[PDB]
Formats: sequence, structure tokens, C-alpha cells
Amino acid sequence: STVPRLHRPSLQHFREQFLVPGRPVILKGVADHWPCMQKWSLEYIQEIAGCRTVPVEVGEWSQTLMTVNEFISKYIVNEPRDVGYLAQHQLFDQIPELKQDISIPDYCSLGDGEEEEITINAWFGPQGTISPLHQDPQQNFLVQVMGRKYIRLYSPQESGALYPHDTHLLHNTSQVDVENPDLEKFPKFAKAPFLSCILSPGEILFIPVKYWHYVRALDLSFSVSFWWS
Ligand SMILES: [Mn+2]
Repeated sequence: STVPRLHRPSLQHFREQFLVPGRPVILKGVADHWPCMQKWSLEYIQEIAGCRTVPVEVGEWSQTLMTVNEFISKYIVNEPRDVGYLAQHQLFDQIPELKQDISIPDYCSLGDGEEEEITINAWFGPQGTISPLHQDPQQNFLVQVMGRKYIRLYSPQESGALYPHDTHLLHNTSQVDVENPDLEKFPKFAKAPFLSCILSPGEILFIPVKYWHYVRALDLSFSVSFWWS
């Protein structure tokens, strides 16, 4: 089934129908006019951030460091040799000027945590980046700025069909490749129900705490996530 889209729902409707029961939703009309939505071209990113060092996940997975200018040159603009992803990086703490182009969603105030503790991560990469199926320990608003992403969501109630890795370090990550699952080794995966969507610019996906999610970029993409409680 498809994740529902709601236009600027009230705080109470979001709380009662999505936050408390832990149900995903896409919020429309919330982030669509944030400055980032019109301002964040590649050229703007290069002007404001190009000389700064960022962590880049390549691939055989490795983590390296390079400037934003290098990342753009090697993994976005020139016919790249491998997939590189500027993933899960607190770019807005590093570059406070960019924080002026985003806002904390008002719905985060329904949480029990402090705004000071909300973690804001950038996710910037070419078409074809993949975040394998995993779950996070806080609520998440994933705001799509540039490009589209295909997202698959499985409830925590389906965890037994997703074959989490046994190591404590990877217990929040599935052993299954969502889009080409090995059903001989992971047969229960096939019948596990899920939601999916294509998340487009200006839209926010609410990923409830511990909801399993898998993400593939369909175009050159930039997302901003807000981890909150
Ligand atoms: Mn995640």
C-alpha cells in the first residue's frame, strides 16, 4: 500500500492518528516553501560548502573524507566510477549559514525531547544511492529537497520476517536486500506487508521510531532528516 499524503494536518491530528500509533505519513504544504527548495542548486552548494570536508560512503563499503567540491566532481558531475554518498552528516552544524534555509518542523514540539537535541542530517548523492533496510532509535522527519527517492517501510511488528543481523552492532539492520531478496535464505520476507512511496521535492516523510525503512535515490538527490523524540 501507499503512504498517505496529508496537507498541513493540525498538530492534534498528526499526534493522534500518526505519532502516537506509530503510522507513517507524508506531510504536504509544510516544507514546500522553505528557502532550500529554490536555493539549493549544485552551484549554490559549491559556493557555500565546496571547501569543507565531509564524510563520504563509497560502494565493498568504505568511508572516506573529501571536500564537497571533490565529492561533486567525482561522484555527481563526472561520469562516476562508483557510487558515493554524503550520508548521515550534520552539515548544518558544520555550516550554520545553511541552517537559515531550513526550519525545524512544528510537529517536533509534540515530542518529549528538547529541540536542542534534535539531530539534523544531510543526505546528498547521485541517482542510485541505496540505504539498506534498517531502523532508527528516534522519530524521523525526512524532508526531500532535490530529486526523488523510492522508500519502502516495514512495521516493527514485521521484524521477524526481516532477519536482523545478529551482532549487537548491526541488530538494527536487515540482512535482506529489499529489491532483490534471497528468498531461499529469507523466505519469510516475501509475505511481509509494507508501505511504499516515491518522495518528491517539498514533501516530508514521517518515519515512526523503529519503523524499518529502505531508501533508493531515483535522481540526483538531497534530503534533510530530523531525528527527534
Ligand atoms: Mn535511517
